[PDB]
Amino acid sequence: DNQFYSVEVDSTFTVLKRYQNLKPIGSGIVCAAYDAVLDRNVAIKKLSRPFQNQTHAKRAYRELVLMKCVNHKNIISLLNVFTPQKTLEEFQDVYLVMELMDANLCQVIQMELDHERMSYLLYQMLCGIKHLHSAGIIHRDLKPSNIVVKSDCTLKILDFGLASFMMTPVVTRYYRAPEVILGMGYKENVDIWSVGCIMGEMVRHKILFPGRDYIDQWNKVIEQLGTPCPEFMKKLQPTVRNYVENRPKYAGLTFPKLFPDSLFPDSEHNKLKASQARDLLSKMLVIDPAKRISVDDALQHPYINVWDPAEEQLDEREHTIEEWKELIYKEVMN
Ligand SMILES: O=C(Nc1cnn(-c2csc(C(=O)NC3COC3)c2)c1)Nc1ccccc1Cl
Repeated sequence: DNQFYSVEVDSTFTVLKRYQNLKPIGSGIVCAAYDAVLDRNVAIKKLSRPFQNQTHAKRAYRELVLMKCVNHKNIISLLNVFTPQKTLEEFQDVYLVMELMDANLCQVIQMELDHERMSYLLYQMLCGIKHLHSAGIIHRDLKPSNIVVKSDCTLKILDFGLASFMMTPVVTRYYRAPEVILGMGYKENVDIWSVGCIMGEMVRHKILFPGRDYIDQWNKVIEQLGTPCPEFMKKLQPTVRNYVENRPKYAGLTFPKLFPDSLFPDSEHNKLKASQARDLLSKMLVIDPAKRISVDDALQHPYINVWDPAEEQLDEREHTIEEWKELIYKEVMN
C-alpha cells in the first residue's frame, strides 16, 4: 500500500520501493541501490532535517536549486528527489538520487596513473569548472572528496562550493586558493588553484598544503612556492597584509624540486608528458591570481588539449528554520 519502505543501514533510509538492495558506500549519508524502474544502479543521499540550521539549510537549498541551472556530464545531475513525509508539518528528510559511480577521487589519487588517465581526469575537472563558470557559478571549494569517478575514467563533481559554524563532529580546507585563505577578492581562476592542488597530490601522493588551520596551511604554501611579490600584497586588506608581510620570508623551491622526475614515468613519450605536466603545475600553483593560468588557457595546455568544442529561486539571504523548511520543501515538490 505505502509507496515507501524503511531499512536500517547507523542511519534509517526510508525510500521508494523501486530502490532495492541498499548498502552504505560513504559518509548526509549515501547508499548504493538497484533502481528497478530504470533497471540500473543508483546512489542515494539522505539529508536529515537540512533546515536544522543556516549552514545545512543554505547549502541544501542552493544545491537543490543550482541543479536545474547546470547540465554537463562532468557535473552532478539528479535522477530523482523525494521525501517520504507527506506534508510540510511532517517534513524531515530529503533523498537525492544519481547515477552510481565506482570510486571517490580520493581513492583514485592514491593509485599510480599513466598520463592518459591523469590528463583526462584533469581535462574533465576543467570542463566542469568551465561549465560552472559559464552559468555564473564560482566554486571556491573544489576538493577530491566531492568528485567521483567511474572505471572508464569519467568524472563528476558533486557540489557547488561556497555561498558559518558547525555544531557537529570537519571541513577540508587544503584545496582552497590563497584568495579564500586570506579573504581577498576572487575571480574564475580561484578554482584553478584547487585543480593544481589535486594534480600535485596525484603526483606526490601527499596533500600539498596541510595544516590545522589557515595559519599552518599558509606556512606550507609559502615555504614551498616562496613569498609572493609586493604587487600581490597590495591586493590584501591592511590587517591581513601586516600578517602576511611579517611572516618569515621564503625563496620558494623550483618545480623540478617540488615534483622531481622520479614521481613521473621509460619512453620519450612519457618524458615529454612529464615536462608538460610539471609545466601545467607551475602555471596552476601560482599564489598571485594575476599570474595564475586561466581555465581557458589551461584547457589548451598541451598536457590537456589532447582531449572537443562540444565538451561549450536565485541565491537567497538569511532565513529562519521555518522559512528554510518551507523553501526546501517547495523545491522538493515543484
Ligand atoms: O557521494 C555521492 N554520490 C556518489 C555516486 N557514486 N558514489 C560512489 C563513491 S564510491 C562508490 C562505489 O564504491 N561503488 C561500487 C559499488 O558497486 C561499484 C560509489 C558516490 N553523493 C550524492 C548521491 C546522490 C545524489 C547527490 C549526491 Cl551529492
